[PDB]
Amino acid sequence: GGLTDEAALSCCSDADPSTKDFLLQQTMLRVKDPKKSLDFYTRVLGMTLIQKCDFPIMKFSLYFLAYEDKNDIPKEKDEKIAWALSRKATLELTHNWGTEDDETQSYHNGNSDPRGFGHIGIAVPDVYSACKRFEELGVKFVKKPDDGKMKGLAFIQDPDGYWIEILNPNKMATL
Amino acid sequence: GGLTDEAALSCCSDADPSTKDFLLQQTMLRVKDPKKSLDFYTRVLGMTLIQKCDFPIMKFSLYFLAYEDKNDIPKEKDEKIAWALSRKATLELTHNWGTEDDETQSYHNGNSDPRGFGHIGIAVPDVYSACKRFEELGVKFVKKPDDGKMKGLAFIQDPDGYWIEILNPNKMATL
Ligand SMILES: CS(=O)(=O)Nc1cc(NS(C)(=O)=O)cc(-c2cc(-c3ccccc3)cc(=O)n2O)c1
Ligand SMILES: CS(=O)(=O)Nc1cc(NS(C)(=O)=O)cc(-c2cc(-c3ccccc3)cc(=O)n2O)c1
Ligand SMILES: [Zn+2]
Ligand SMILES: [Zn+2]
Repeated sequence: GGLTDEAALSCCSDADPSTKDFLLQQTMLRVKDPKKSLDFYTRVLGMTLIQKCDFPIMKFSLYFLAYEDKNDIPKEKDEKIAWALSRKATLELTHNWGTEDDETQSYHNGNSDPRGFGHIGIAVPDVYSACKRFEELGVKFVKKPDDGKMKGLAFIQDPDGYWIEILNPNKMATL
Repeated sequence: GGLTDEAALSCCSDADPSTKDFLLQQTMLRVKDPKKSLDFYTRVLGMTLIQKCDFPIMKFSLYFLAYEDKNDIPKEKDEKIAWALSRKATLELTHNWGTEDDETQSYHNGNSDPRGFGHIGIAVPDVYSACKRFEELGVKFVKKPDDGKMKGLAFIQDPDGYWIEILNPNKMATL
């Protein structure tokens, strides 16, 4: 069975003062091809590339994507890193160099064995108009808004096959 | 081997106005034992349980954790879900009923084959003092701040073994 509301609450503690000012900053996903992923997250989902970091010795790049106004990106290099890495709710895309040329390589989306991570989710004003546009742009759907039991909730996928929930918090079905 | 800054920006499109109110709302992780996870995220990391959702027919519960003040959680039941699911940067923890009692069962953290998801990251005022507390609390580390390729950043793990990065944005430029 599931936990009762009371049982859940008994497992929770109040925020220790040392965790003052902690924020949830990033979620990292590995991406096979950064060209494809950048196009998807910026053109399809409307996110902005706020920081790109390269590490030539270690042969990887990090791309930080966020719902931020491109005009708020600082001009100076050091000021830019501090700003981008202090934004709430960023997506960190990791490019291990060479993966895009390896035909036998792909990443795993966590939705088949072995499972773990499931999805990121984007809150939108209207699930139907958002998905209508996704269809016109040829986006791959795991679940269209009105497919199955739960109406008004969708799952799409990115170029690596990671699932992205599309939800309207104002129009969630009753529990 | 990686993209140039210019090549990267050439794959970026400006955010479509139809996307202007979109926000990155949630990252979903499956959890074996919700009691242990709730303890970790609230007591260790200082998050707040902002919404619990139970689905008795589908035999799962969702736990939404965020860095929010519990006083901002609305009184009205329908107003609550709309508030909780419109917060940026939440963690959705999924309990599939029965996993806590099954010895053969565990989730996969994405950092060994097959890889995909990597981590969530928490921005903190002071990586070293946060980690000193984590050690005191018996937290399992993947990377202590002064270990590994880069100093000043840490990785810890949650009860399921999911990796959590601990970073101070204001010192990232100088690592
Ligand atoms: C719409 S569905 O039932 O066919 N699929 C679905 C699946 C999952 N996760 S799971 C059990 O790992 O597969 C969560 C949800 C889900 C429900 C809800 C939700 C919350 C409150 C009311 C109604 C739905 C929020 C949310 O973020 N997610 O991901 C939906
Ligand atoms: C510090 S370490 O090299 O020993 N570990 C480490 C590992 C990874 N991921 S990866 C390529 O999958 O192994 C990212 C980072 C990392 C660096 C940075 C970063 C950004 C700007 C300046 C310095 C570090 C940000 C970030 O979010 N992450 O995750 C650090
Ligand atoms: Zn990271
Ligand atoms: Zn979800």
